[PDB]
Amino acid sequence: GPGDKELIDWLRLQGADAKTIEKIVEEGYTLSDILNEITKEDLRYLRLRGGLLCRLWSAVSQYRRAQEASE
Repeated sequence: GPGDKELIDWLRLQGADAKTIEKIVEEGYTLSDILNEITKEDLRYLRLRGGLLCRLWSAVSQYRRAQEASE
């Protein structure tokens, strides 16, 4: 979909494999959704493997902390 290039590139930077990337894209997640809206429970429901889930959530959490910290 339009704007998935930004999402796909960021997912690959967190070490996501092609099948995982397909799953996330098929749900119509945007990068905005991942950075701002998703919960860890969304990632578990997607059946993400632990390594990627750990990495991805650590990236999302640091982004959110920085935004909130910067106020």
